[PDB]
Amino acid sequence: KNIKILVIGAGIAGPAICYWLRRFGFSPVLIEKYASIRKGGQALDVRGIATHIAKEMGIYDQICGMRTRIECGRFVDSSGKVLHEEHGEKFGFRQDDEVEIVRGDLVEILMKTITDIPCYFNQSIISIQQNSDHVTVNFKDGQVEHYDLVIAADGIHSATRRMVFDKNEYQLIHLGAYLSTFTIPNYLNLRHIDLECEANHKLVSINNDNDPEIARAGFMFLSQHILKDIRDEHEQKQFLCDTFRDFGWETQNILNRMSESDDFYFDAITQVKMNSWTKGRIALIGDAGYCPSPLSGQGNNLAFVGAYILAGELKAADGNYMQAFTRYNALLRPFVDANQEFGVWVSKSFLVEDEVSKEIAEERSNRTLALIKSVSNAITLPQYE
Amino acid sequence: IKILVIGAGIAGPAICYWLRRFGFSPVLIEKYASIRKGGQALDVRGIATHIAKEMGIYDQICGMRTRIECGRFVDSSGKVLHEEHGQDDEVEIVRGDLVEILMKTITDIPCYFNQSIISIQQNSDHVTVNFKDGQVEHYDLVIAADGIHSATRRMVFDKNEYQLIHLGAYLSTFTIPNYLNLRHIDLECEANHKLVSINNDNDPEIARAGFMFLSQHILKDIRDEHEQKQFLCDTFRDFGWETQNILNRMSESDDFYFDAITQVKMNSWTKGRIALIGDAGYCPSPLSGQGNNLAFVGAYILAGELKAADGNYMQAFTRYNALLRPFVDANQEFGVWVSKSFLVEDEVSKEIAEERSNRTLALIKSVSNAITLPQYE
Amino acid sequence: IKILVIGAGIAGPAICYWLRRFGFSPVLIEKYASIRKGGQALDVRGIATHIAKEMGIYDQICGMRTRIECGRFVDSSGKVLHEEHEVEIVRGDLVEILMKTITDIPCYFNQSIISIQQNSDHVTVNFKDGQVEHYDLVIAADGIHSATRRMVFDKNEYQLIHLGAYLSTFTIPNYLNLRHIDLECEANHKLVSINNDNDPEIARAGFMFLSQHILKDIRDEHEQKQFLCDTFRDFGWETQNILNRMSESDDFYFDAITQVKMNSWTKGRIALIGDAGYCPSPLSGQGNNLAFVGAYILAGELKAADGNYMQAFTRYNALLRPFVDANQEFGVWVSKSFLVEDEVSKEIAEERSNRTLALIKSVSNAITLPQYE
Amino acid sequence: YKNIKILVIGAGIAGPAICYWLRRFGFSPVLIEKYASIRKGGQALDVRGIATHIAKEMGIYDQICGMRTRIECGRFVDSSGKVLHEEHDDEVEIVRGDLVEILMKTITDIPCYFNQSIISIQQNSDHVTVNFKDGQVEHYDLVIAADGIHSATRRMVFDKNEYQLIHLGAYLSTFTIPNYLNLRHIDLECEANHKLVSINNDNDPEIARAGFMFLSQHILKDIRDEHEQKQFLCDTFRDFGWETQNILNRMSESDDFYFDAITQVKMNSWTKGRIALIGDAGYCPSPLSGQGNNLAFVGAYILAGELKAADGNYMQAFTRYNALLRPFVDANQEFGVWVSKSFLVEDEVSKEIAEERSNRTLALIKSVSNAITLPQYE
Ligand SMILES: Cc1cc2nc3c(=O)[nH]c(=O)nc-3n(C[C@H](O)[C@H](O)[C@H](O)COP(=O)(O)OP(=O)(O)OC[C@H]3O[C@@H](n4cnc5c(N)ncnc54)[C@H](O)[C@@H]3O)c2cc1C
Ligand SMILES: Cc1cc2nc3c(=O)[nH]c(=O)nc-3n(C[C@H](O)[C@H](O)[C@H](O)COP(=O)(O)OP(=O)(O)OC[C@H]3O[C@@H](n4cnc5c(N)ncnc54)[C@H](O)[C@@H]3O)c2cc1C
Ligand SMILES: Cc1cc2nc3c(=O)[nH]c(=O)nc-3n(C[C@H](O)[C@H](O)[C@H](O)COP(=O)(O)OP(=O)(O)OC[C@H]3O[C@@H](n4cnc5c(N)ncnc54)[C@H](O)[C@@H]3O)c2cc1C
Ligand SMILES: Cc1cc2nc3c(=O)[nH]c(=O)nc-3n(C[C@H](O)[C@H](O)[C@H](O)COP(=O)(O)OP(=O)(O)OC[C@H]3O[C@@H](n4cnc5c(N)ncnc54)[C@H](O)[C@@H]3O)c2cc1C
Repeated sequence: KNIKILVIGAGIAGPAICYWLRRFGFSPVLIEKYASIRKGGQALDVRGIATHIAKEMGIYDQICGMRTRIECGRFVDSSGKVLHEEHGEKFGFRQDDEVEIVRGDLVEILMKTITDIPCYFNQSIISIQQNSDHVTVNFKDGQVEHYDLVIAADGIHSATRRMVFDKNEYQLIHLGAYLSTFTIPNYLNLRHIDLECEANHKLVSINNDNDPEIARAGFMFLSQHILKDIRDEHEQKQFLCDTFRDFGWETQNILNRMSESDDFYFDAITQVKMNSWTKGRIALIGDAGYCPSPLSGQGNNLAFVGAYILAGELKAADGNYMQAFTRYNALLRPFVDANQEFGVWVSKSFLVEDEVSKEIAEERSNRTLALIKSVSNAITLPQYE
Repeated sequence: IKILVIGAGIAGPAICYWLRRFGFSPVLIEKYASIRKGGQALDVRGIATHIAKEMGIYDQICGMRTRIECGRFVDSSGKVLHEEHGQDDEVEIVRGDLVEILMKTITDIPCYFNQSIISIQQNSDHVTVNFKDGQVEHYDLVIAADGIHSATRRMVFDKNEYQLIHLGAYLSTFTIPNYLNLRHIDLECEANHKLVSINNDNDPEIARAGFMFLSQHILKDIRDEHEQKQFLCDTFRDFGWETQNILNRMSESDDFYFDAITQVKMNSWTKGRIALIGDAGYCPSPLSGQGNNLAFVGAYILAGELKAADGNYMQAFTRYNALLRPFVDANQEFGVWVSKSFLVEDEVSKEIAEERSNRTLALIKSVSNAITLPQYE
Repeated sequence: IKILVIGAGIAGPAICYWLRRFGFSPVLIEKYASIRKGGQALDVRGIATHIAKEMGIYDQICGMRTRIECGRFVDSSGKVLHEEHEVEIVRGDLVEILMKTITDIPCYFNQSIISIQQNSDHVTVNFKDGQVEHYDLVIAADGIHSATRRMVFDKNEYQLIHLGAYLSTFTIPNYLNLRHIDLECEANHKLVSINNDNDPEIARAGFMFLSQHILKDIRDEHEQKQFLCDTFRDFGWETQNILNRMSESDDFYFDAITQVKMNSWTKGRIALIGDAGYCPSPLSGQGNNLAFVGAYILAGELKAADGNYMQAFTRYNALLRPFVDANQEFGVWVSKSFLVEDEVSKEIAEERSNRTLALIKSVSNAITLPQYE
Repeated sequence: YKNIKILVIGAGIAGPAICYWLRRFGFSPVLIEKYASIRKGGQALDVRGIATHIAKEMGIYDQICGMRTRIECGRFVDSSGKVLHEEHDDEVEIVRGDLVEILMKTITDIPCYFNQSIISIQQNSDHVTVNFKDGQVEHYDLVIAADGIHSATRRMVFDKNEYQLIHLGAYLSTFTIPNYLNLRHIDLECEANHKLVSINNDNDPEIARAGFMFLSQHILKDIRDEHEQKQFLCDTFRDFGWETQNILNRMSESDDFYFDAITQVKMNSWTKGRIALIGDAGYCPSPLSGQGNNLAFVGAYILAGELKAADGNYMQAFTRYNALLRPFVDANQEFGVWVSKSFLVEDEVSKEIAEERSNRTLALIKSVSNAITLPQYE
């Protein structure tokens, strides 16, 4: 199985499928557009059947070792006055094998699992073509490589999806919200605490977990505005500075340190709707194919499942990408629908701030806990040895 | 450090192993669709046996050694003139079997067949390679191990910088069905500056034919197999003996090989980020009997000098050329020394012939140990 | 988990590899001072060939396979009568490969167990040098004459069956200058062979004969050679030249063709594998293949039981019973006509041989191997 | 590889450390522990000097950094609880228990038998006879003791003429209790009358670690009798005040009680035949040196390395081991004595003088921690 396979994107789906592809006898090559591993991102939750895959890969103990250590959580008003304080109650109500871990720590654990897999950074594809025999990949530095299969794991803004799929074959659905997170110097000397302030359909957060020198800032807000270019960091940062102008609290102290952050992340809360995630010798995995959006809390787990099934089906098809890709599209269909529908469900209430009572709030919260456990296990994983 | 190695013969695979063991990540290509296993018996000799032991393949090679029990020199009619019945100085092993052993040591290294380069450029930062299938790849280093007719040397070095010297003789060998039911025996017939051999060793169904003759003729296109075979037939048109029985089975052969006995002469074997190893740089010719050994030493030293220099190819390449020079000269000079009498068939005393044979065996023994290997641990 | 494997033959090394591959840390002991590489050509066949593949030695076994190119049957005066022109490998070569596969497993030599006891917690093993060790499990692979079987199992729980024949084989210098040939001479229900495979300096001699006699002490080497010389006193041909060179041979082997019949091969925390539990005898040609399967299944069942030997040993006996019966019975089937020399033509003999080839292939695949990762 | 039968006694720091390096070098050791589970007691330790390089080559440095102590505030208080002072080179501070855990996770491929202990040892020129508590008799090519200051193996193998235990005039005790004060990432300490009482919390919010250190020339009738230890500790702190009675009341709820005199082991050599002492069993530099764990690191490294360098020839290996460690043991043991000249002496001095003594202590331990150049065994 010396089949040439290209995997685009050193995020979560990308590194995960590289491990499984190698474990099943294939020889993948991994590329990343940025000069180094992007370890940004808020805390993620490895949950449901994804924990089972994590245990199979042999990383579940590492993930448990690098789990979030926040000891206290405070919601405050714009004056800093405490309204609600928690000390870990949130984690009790949740699923059993769920583990919360900062995204970059999870990516680092995944990158250590594929140290024997080639990985080239600062590598950008400019165009892709394919025929019955091979895929042609053209790189910005002048290289032209031929591959038997190409797998895209470059995120919801997948440039591969745009180079391979027509506009009539994929739809991006805006859920009326935006998310941003970045690390800054811990100017508040916070220790194992998360502070959040919600007002006027906006949320501002700042936390400290392990590194006492660094704090992670977070912004979430409702909006239907669309950027001229969702990939222009300068427009992203200006839009964030304008929406949170006059919010008060620690917003300006946070945004003033935004320029010295090395892990900036900003995106719209969006979903990718496709009838198929494969075209010829090219397959999409993770957010590139079926992003459930941050509001589902399931993007990383769907990345895990999609990587395992695609690599497994290729093993079961003895390299017949025609059959594997077809089974891949079918097996993941119910799981994608459950998770994406859950995400839309959450968006109906997210930051709405409708004047509801504790009864209404507790019912939505408990129904979210039940709904997310069923969704996280909405599929039974096959076996491939 | 991305490294391309060109040619899956002896030098190529062997340097892939030594680059991998020293930490590098080589990639190998081969022009032909499958590994080429043709060739006559070769000898792993001298300091090259030490390299083989360090590679962990010495026992395997010994296990695959030739097992010819009898060697008969015969006249054109079949009458036996001379008969013979024949160490860690030397292990004789058919070329194909040694190639197989080398390949099995680099199963973790990617090897791409039916792949050949049409253009090669380099700057101070990388080498750019354009392949026949339209691919373009950048490499930190390119090591050419594509043999005497190396296209890489032709595209990188000017006509001024290399010279191919014809030693006035030709070689051809191929396997045919063992129609004579030979068993661990080699039959040879020499006459009129020509030699015809046929042997059976390890596969009872297969016999290996061999032709060697003196000639100062040069083919119009040495790459044309049709010309090669036509020239071979014209040269042995009426040699007699089993010549026709052998040539008529040539079309059934899967491993036909034919070439002139040639040496490659260069003052340096490197240019920028591109280095040559094996026959592509310093072919000692079949008449030296040391090509594969000089390929082992060339691979081991080049990989080691890249390790000792921490990837500074400038340092490693200069060290490479210097350390290899005395070993190349001794082996090429021995090759030419052999060609002075090869198939000349001068009327000499049986004592003289025996004496020149003793001197040849003594000379190759010393030549095969002409340098001390550096240690790279 | 402390696990003791007794015997560095074929079954022993095989189960050590598998136990290690499944997470255990076995220890291997051997009665003799060094590994015993004696023996004639054996055949890896049937499901055993798949286990060899999963162990990563199949190609190694192929590389060291036999290379005999001609077989001649000859009369006592040297005149040829007949001439002829899955992997066959000499026992010593296969034992080499298996020992290379367990370089991470300790092997202590010159070790002899003298007493064995067990309770529901551990097995206690007494050694001749005075050591006393407790083990969670003890696995016996000490061959047909298993001292462990005799110490653990009552005389009514096992039966030794003599198949009425003997076998001896040893390597001597190649004084005849044989090259890749096997010369055999059959007469009076006795067979004498001498072959040369690869090493041109050595020839391997073989002796086989029918007999109902039993030795006073089957492990006494002097009585073995006396019985051998008396049996071939006036056979003629090369018997004297071969037997006169026994003293310079370093790998003398002699044994009776025997089987071991048991209803169960485990007792508490002790398990038998290989010839010690279900020896099918040389006439079956499946001893080494039965060693492979026993080692594979026993280790696998232990892994699946997460160390619970009660479940593993129960499944070990259950899964192996069909395979053992077929191979043991196949061996008895061969003995009824082995060296008997019935009055039939060569078309009948070659007909029986064709039946044997079909039968042995079915028997060598007479079970389906479970999977354990 | 090597399949020499090697027994390593003691699952602390030196023991697990040497099991790793022996296996890395081609050996197959076996580990035993007297107690039924791994002992994770003890105060914070410092991985320092050349011991940091050994930890890096073991691939545990980041794990050690990951579990580094994270006390945010340190308050020194009087017997009434009033705060008198509040505090806010590749070396890492880490609780001893967490370092033992890490080390046991680097030897997961080596057998480790708990509730195992030796009753007697014999040896001849061919093997060592180790007789076990559960009735086993085993022969070993090499036996390596890492069973601590009161090494039962040393007392079985070495005569009282070959080792000397030096009392440095002080005693130490530490044990975990329920965090009845509800402390978080803080260390509370109180010193008076040549006694020091501490109580802190770092990671487990339900558990606090108590500390006791005092000066005394008294010697226990039997140093291994816990009852005499605690009776001595309670009588020493009878009228101390502060939290001493609260802490010592919760002693019976502790699972990791540690009590010991601050002592050193003085031997001319650390080997006899096929038996070798490593760690505190041979050259314990005392807690006042702050180097026991690091000396255990270097001892395990050099003994294992010299055995590989001599291809299992214990005669040659034991000779290099004794010679090479001598200068390092000398500097660390001497530094521990030097600390004891001022430890808890409480001399009337300026805060400039006390500061100067601390600066000198830090500069000295820096050099003592790098007092030898490590050999390379590749
Ligand atoms: C830096 C970062 C921070 C994030 N933070 C959050 C967060 O706080 N909350 C949340 O819910 N989700 C976040 N996400 C998204 C989250 O990772 C995904 O929703 C999901 O968990 C994993 O999906 P994925 O691995 O398929 O895609 P991603 O995690 O988005 O990974 C895609 C990877 O491909 C790389 N890439 C993109 N384009 C190219 C290209 N042309 N060539 C090569 N490589 C390319 C990207 O740099 C990235 O490393 C973040 C993603 C990133 C990259
Ligand atoms: C099929 C064959 C048979 C031979 N038979 C004999 C013999 O009988 N006697 C003798 O003395 N010597 C023989 N030789 C030459 C002998 O192997 C060499 O003299 C020496 O032993 C090894 O040198 P080398 O590995 O550098 O070159 P070679 O052994 O010649 O190996 C060169 C390899 O590079 C490949 N190659 C060539 N051009 C290209 C290209 N443009 N791109 C990619 N790959 C390329 C070739 O297919 C071959 O696999 C033979 C070589 C070959 C290839
Ligand atoms: C030297 C030798 C030569 C053989 N030659 C042939 C042959 O030519 N043809 C044939 O059909 N079969 C032969 N056999 C038997 C053959 O190996 C088996 O039938 C089968 O292939 C493998 O069975 P086994 O590994 O269970 O037992 P064996 O191969 O017999 O191995 C048993 C091992 O246990 C050891 N052992 C015995 N008693 C003790 C003890 N008390 N303590 C510790 N270790 C002990 C033995 O020394 C031996 O190493 C031979 C066996 C041996 C040992
Ligand atoms: C529970 C405990 C707490 C400690 N607390 C401190 C502290 O607060 N401050 C300080 O400076 N030092 C402390 N030490 C000592 C410190 O670990 C050493 O100074 C050094 O760090 C490591 O030396 P070592 O591993 O050689 O010895 P140790 O750390 O003492 O390790 C000895 C090990 O051997 C085991 N053992 C003892 N006798 C036997 C036997 N007969 N059979 C089998 N195993 C046996 C012990 O249970 C222990 O696991 C403590 C040691 C222990 C065991």
